Amino acid sequence: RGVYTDYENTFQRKVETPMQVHLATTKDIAILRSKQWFVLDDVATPEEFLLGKTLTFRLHTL
Amino acid sequence: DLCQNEPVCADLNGGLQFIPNLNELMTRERKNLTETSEIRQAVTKETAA
Repeated sequence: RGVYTDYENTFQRKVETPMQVHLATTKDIAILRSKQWFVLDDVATPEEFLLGKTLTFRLHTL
Repeated sequence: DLCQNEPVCADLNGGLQFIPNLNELMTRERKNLTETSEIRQAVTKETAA
């Protein structure tokens, strides 16, 4: 209990919900591949490799 | 003067009669426009959001 203004040691580790998104359309995948943070692994994997797929997202946020 | 000889049939169609399945072609091209438009618009809207 108290008033604290020291933010230098403040952090939060969160295991995010295992989320799902289904890429029914090219548009969804273009939307996805717009994201620079969406770093494809095997980049030679086609965009429409993901077409009609539910991508599952396991994420941690610090 | 020619019409006084015989009825005249003037084809001013520009060759449309030589295109098979004009309706399907038209429907496809109307789609082609729309897709391209939508993609840029979706990117724009997402960029805004």
